[PDB]
Amino acid sequence: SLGAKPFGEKKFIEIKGRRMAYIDEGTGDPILFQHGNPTSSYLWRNIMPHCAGLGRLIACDLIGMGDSDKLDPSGPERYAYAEHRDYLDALWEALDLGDRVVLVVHDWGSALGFDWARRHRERVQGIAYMEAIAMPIEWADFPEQDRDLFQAFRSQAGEELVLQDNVFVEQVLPGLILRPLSEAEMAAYREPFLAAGEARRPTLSWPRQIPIAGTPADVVAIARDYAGWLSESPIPKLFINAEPGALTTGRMRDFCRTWPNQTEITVAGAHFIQEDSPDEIGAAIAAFVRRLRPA
Ligand SMILES: [Br-]
Ligand SMILES: [Br-]
Ligand SMILES: [Mg+2]
Ligand SMILES: [Mg+2]
Ligand SMILES: [Mg+2]
Repeated sequence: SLGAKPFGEKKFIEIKGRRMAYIDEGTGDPILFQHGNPTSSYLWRNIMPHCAGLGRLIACDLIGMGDSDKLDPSGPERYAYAEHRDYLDALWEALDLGDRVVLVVHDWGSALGFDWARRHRERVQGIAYMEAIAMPIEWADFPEQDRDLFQAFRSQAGEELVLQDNVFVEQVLPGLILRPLSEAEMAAYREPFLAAGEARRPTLSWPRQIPIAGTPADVVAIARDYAGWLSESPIPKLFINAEPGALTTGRMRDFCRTWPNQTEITVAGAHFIQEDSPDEIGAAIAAFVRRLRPA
């Protein structure tokens, strides 16, 4: 169902001097849900229930996001993709996941998840993805409605737009959910970013990492690697498509449809589809896991 309550209480693990937060409920092989920008584990609160009894349900909060500690010093060079990966690789190692992990990913959680899978292919039982960064793109592939705003985040205007005005949280987030959110839901997303300044840096560093028109070259190279790999991987996949969707449309959606051993469903939503169609998403993920783990 819909609802504002979180799925569980956060547990914490020390990673490289910082405390990282995550939800971890149940037992069994892991079903790992990874949020992206400007969200946290809260994104999956109404989807995880569908997998009750199917595995150890885990949702990690990326460094500087959700209830995971903020990095200090922080500034323009902080919270880039490689730094997020360094922290997340360590947390996932610390979680003792074993070799039958089902990844459920979104946005930057998909770039991080796809990259981890390419590097630990034998430990990945299945991948469910939605509104993902499945390959490097061009501006022509970016949703028309926010193209100018995202070019702005990537310019020097970003510090004012995000560190001062918190536009990713206050405007982009609700602007890409079809239904109006309650105050409690909005409060959950605003919480890690209530403070003006560096506390909001993760939500500005992220759009500056999207692999568009070849920049930043480093993330473009990483996405090219996992795109090439996924397009050829026999690992079972669940493509949770969205209408109208946002990122995974046009060229990128056509490319994802060429991926092998994949099942697809379409749900109503723009980018943060978990807020619009949680039960349809959860049900398909549960059906996918039951197929992968015949009881
Ligand atoms: Br972003
Ligand atoms: Br570059
Ligand atoms: Mg500490
Ligand atoms: Mg906090
Ligand atoms: Mg398009």
